[PDB]
Amino acid sequence: AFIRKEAEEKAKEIQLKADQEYEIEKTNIVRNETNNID
Amino acid sequence: EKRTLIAVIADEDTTTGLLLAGIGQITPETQEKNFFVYQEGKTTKEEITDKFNHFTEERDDIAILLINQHIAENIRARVDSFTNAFPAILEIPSKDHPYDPEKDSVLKRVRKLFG
Amino acid sequence: KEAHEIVSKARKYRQDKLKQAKTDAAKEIDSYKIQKDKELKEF
Amino acid sequence: LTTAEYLAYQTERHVLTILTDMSSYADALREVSAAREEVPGRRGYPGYMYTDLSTIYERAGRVEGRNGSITQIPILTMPNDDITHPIPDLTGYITEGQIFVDRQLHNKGIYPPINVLPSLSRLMKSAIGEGMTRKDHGDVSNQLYAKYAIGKDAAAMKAVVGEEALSIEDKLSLEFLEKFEKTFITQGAYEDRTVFESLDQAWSLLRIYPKEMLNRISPKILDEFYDR
Amino acid sequence: LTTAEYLAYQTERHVLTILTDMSSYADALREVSAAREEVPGRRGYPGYMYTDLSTIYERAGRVEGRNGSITQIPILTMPNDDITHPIPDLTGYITEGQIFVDRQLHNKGIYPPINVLPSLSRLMKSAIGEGMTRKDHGDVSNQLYAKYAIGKDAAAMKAVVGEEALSIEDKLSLEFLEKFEKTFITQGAYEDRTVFESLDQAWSLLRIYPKEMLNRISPKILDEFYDRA
Amino acid sequence: AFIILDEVIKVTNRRVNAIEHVIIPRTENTIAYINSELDELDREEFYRLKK
Amino acid sequence: CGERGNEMAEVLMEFPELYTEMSGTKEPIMKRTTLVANTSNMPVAAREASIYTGITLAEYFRDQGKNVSMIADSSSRWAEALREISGRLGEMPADQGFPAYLGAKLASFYERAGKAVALGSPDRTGSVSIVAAVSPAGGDFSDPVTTATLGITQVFWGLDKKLAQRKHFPSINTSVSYSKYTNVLNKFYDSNYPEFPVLRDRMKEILSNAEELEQVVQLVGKSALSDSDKITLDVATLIKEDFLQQNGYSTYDAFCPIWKTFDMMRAFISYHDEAQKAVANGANWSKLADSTGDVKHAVSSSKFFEPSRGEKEVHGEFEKLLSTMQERFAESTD
Amino acid sequence: GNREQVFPTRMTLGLMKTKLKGANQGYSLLKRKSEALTKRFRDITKRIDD
Repeated sequence: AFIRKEAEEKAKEIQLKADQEYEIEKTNIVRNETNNID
Repeated sequence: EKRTLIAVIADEDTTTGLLLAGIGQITPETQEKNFFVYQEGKTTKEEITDKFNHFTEERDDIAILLINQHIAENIRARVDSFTNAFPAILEIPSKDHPYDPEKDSVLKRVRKLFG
Repeated sequence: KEAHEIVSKARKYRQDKLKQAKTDAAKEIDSYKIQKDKELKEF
Repeated sequence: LTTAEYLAYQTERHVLTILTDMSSYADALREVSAAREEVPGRRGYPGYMYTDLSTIYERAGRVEGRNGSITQIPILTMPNDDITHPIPDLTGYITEGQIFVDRQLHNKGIYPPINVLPSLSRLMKSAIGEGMTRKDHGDVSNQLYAKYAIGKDAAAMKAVVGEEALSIEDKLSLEFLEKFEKTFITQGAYEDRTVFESLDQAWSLLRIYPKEMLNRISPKILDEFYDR
Repeated sequence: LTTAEYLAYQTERHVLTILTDMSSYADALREVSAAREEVPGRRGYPGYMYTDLSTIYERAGRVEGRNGSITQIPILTMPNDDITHPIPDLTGYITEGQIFVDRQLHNKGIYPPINVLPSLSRLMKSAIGEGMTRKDHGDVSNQLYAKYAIGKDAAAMKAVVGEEALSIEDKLSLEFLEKFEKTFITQGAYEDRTVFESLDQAWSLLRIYPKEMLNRISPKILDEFYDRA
Repeated sequence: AFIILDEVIKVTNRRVNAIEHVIIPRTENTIAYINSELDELDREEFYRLKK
Repeated sequence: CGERGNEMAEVLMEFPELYTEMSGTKEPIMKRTTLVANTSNMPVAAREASIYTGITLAEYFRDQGKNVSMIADSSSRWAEALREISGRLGEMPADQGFPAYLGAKLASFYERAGKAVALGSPDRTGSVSIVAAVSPAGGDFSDPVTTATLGITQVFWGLDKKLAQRKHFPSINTSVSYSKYTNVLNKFYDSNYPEFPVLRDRMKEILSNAEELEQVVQLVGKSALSDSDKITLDVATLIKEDFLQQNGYSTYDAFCPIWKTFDMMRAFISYHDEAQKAVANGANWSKLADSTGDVKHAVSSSKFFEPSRGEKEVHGEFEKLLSTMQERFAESTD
Repeated sequence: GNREQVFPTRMTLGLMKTKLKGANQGYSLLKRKSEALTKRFRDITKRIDD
């Protein structure tokens, strides 16, 4: 015991959060910059 | 009334008996029973802190905490870090362990200022 | 020996790359808008 | 004001005539007076500056048989923002109100930075009401003044004492003060609000309070507009 | 001063000029102004007191091709300890700095009761440095000023919220304040300290803080002199 | 009774210190400044009248 | 104008040793400066002359298609000279003994600044920028000279003595100081530094929030403050210490080119945004600050970058700073 | 020292004098409140130990 690599779970969670970031990172930034251009 | 419940963190010798004869152990619409068995060497210390948070912060009806020294010594940091008023945490002796008036948080604070 | 966790922590590296790849992607998506809004002005 | 007057009465033209930097004219009047070694008034200004500023300010108004008017908006910069300075003081005693542009509101990001508390319109009482603006215009205005004067004193008690020791009405007045200045008094340039939109927005801000503390609105008006 | 100008610029001497109680000179100037029936200035002193004082203070310095100098040290009593009084105010606009003797430090038993915050040397930025004093001097003085001001602010804060509520940085600044006032500022009436001895006392006070809290000392100076010991 | 009272006394002492060390000195300085400026204005008006 | 002879001595000593690149090659700045000195102990009546001399010279060079800046140090001394002449003339005193015509004189003098098209041919455009130091009596901005000048001028760089005594330089009072040219400059920024005004407004907002939070703290202490308020106060202190404070007598901060200023604003506002985002996502500000003190130190030390290293190099290291800050704030908050 | 940024007028002078009087008597009021609460706090700290 005490060798379980649940840091793999943390890496998977980080990747999932990095994807949901893309979501609000193309919807926030594009919206704000498009409003500025308009 | 807004807050009336009594909560007991003690071994079976206290929560089950003694005050339980007149205090009861169950809520009007809950099954939590505002108590923890705290089996000797069975209940986890992390679970003990979780139950302390449960009965001090997670639910509002609890008017007083009545906690045995057994949990309190191991839960020392958590209870010392708790500074609110409503739950009025109260340390009690249990089994053979006496009051030890140099350990519990409130009396520590009292000696800290002004004597 | 559990150093494999430190290497597996490359999710942070991927997150940084995803954020650079969203700055690049926003640069491309604002394009059509900028050319269109300047072409209305040209007209 | 002789060109404005000629259009106003001689050609019967409704005209709005503004004497920008009228406050600067006071400096020239003091320069001439000092050159003449006359007996000065406050701050060295001529003792006849009320009679010289009233021969300019009072060349506005309407007359019986002529279908023209002169509306005058002199612009006047108060030295050190002092309203007791001779120039703003004697203008206040001659003019029929003053729109007070405030530096605290301006620094606070608000435009127009008009502080309505020092401001006044002497001809508003008669210009507003039944059949000519609307029935709630005077009561709404007075209640807004009452609540703003109380929000500005709630905000001074919170600056020295904090929220925990100001009453519930004081908290309501703090809320009223934030929305008054940032949503009602704040207004973009080229944003033209109709006296009716502005009254509706005033009603939305006085609903912050309970019908019982809108004590400067009579029950008749409090009845028709408080519940819409 | 006419004597000094003779000794300094015509005889090549280096002259130190002490002008004790320029406030009494200002009082005499005000008396003459009052006899003249002149329009008095602020607090009654003449409107030309600035120019009149300039004609005194500006008689100092060095001139090209002459190996003498005049260093003035006027002594100026501030009425009611108020630095905004016309005498100190105008003197500070004419003169190249001021040494501020403070009553609060004097009461606390410190000597010399010099309060560095209201003090200035407008010619220090050029007189100090690599080839002139040591290369730490300007950074070490700026950091001392910043930490002394922070310590004053922390003492004022403690006056209200008590010592227990202060941050770690504020407590470090209080420690710095007491040690700075009672060691570096305090000196014997006959004690002379070299600027290299005083800049070694300054670094010991600045060592109360982590190197990363010395934000006004350049990183190259903080490498060479912070750990020095 | 102890917790609430300790909180209340801490707040009250902090506010007493704030009044006597921050608010009162500031108000006294403001009063002194206003008095000095009004004396200056009075001197100016008096001497202009004398002239 | 009516100022120390030593200030003119140091200009004459230093300007020959300072070089500019406006012409494309290193050349002493003294080659393109003129001095008009009327020391405080020189004849008082000449102070006015000096001012009128300076502006005229400036105007002359504006007639040649050059951009001239005329520095009047100090205009309060010219006002005092006028006051002394008026007193010798027995004229009726205006505010604080000054002549009643002082404000008109100041306004006329300041109207001589401006961007203009030269009179003759070939067509050429010049400008004269007047920068005037005002020396209010007692440090009080109620001075008549200050009151007239603030009425005339468009930029107000108001200095705080409490900052100067602390060696906080420049000691600009950010609460009172203003510029009315921020609107016309948008074009420039939109062509060169498009998000410059947004960052300027963000910095001003942070500073104002901190100023009010500090009024709260002075009486109530740094308790009952949200972690967002703690971040605001901490980052405003960071900005005041390492952005608004610039040591003009150092090899790195003697001059801060507009691009380094813009990158520093980006770094500081990025720090603020990352901290706010991290705390808003459940992070605890005290622990986060303890963990990212290194990022804080890097952001604060950003001022030590030598502008002589070039725009490209400094911008590259500022980008490295931003990326490292993002990575560390991601690491410290999971 | 530090002062409020207000314009000098006789009205403001009277306003500040009234504010100073109010500050002094409110300071005395809070002092008395603090002493009373401190006496009660002594009593509560004794009785809590008992």
